[PDB]
Amino acid sequence: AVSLDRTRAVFDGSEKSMTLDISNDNKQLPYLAQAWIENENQEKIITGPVIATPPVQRLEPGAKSMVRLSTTPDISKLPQDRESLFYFNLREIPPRSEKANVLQIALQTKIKLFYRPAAIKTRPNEVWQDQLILNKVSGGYRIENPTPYYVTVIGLGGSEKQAEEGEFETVMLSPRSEQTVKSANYNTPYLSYINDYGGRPVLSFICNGSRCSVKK
Amino acid sequence: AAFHGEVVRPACTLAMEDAWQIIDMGETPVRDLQNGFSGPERKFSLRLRNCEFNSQGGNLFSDSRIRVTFDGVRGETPDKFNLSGQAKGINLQIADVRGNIARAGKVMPAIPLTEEALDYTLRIVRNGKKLEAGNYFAVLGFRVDYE
Ligand SMILES: O=C(O)[C@H](Cc1ccccc1)n1c(SO)c(C2CC2)c(Cc2cccc3ccccc23)cc1=O
Ligand SMILES: [Co+2]
Repeated sequence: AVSLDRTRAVFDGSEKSMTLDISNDNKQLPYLAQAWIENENQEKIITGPVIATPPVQRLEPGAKSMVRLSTTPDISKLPQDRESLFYFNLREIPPRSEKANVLQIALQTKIKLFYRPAAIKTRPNEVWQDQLILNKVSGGYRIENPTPYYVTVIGLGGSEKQAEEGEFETVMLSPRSEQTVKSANYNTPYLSYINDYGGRPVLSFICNGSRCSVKK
Repeated sequence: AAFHGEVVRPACTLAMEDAWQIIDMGETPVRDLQNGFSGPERKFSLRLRNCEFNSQGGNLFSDSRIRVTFDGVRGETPDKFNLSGQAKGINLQIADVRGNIARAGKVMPAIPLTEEALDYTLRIVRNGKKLEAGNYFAVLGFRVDYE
């Protein structure tokens, strides 16, 4: 019943808070919306350095509301030259029916929450994902992410269509890291990633021997 | 419009046929259970709306852009969920459209779909304890993790 207005959140570290809109899309019955944050290991945090308020709220049928994300003074202990990962969680509590022999389903939405320090603040539509490097290795590619940001890779194929629709196990690269993925060899690799807005652009790569970088 | 403010993919809202998001499981299936079978199957459909779930070549679930998990208290075995209420001797089992059985807290495998809908099938099973009919039930979490 209860829904969230985005599939990832970016927290701009130049500010102290932001809000996410939520909705009870069920027009018949009230639902409760519980909110909380988890760290990079999906372990629940409560006192900081990011908090979600209110932790619980009743949404009347069809009601629209918000959840606010705020930082605490301990946010300054996070690195200021790369993103830190959190997860934002929105779990509903459906109205209890006292109906005999029923299974009731309660949706939980869990999205990535990227804390993005002021020193790496981005402009609308800025692309850093074109800095990815692909290295051919046995059975696949070692992908390098030299950037300060998390990068979520959702496709890799020999054409734009294969990047968009081919079978590929999503992988997310931490800032300044590398990860090997299983893959066939592609003469001109195309790679798809998910951007801040939930869109899925495709990048075209050219290879020199085993190393591949985005077509200039 | 060439010029406009930021527009983002919303998270999916879950919709069921029943306003309470409940599936009626039926009377405790004692006679089936004693014969050594599971009780009758009950289908339920979770429609995932507002998130442009389908794309030209696939959809968020099949392509692993979302990952889904059934959350609950595990029953007698990994393949089973515990039930609350007065009944005894029973657990719940959930399966996807290819017969993959959900395990509490374990992500469901990504498969191609057969509808904006995810379709599951539940059934009541034995849990090893003495069967005692009565009412039962459970609240299960359906957790959608966004890539
Ligand atoms: O006991 C219950 O079944 C209900 C659940 C419920 C409530 C509204 C719509 C659908 C389901 N419940 C619930 S759900 O167990 C709670 C929240 C879990 C704590 C509260 C307390 C509560 C409700 C709404 C807003 C609140 C704000 C601050 C503190 C408590 C709040 C009162 C409460 O009655
Ligand atoms: Co536009």
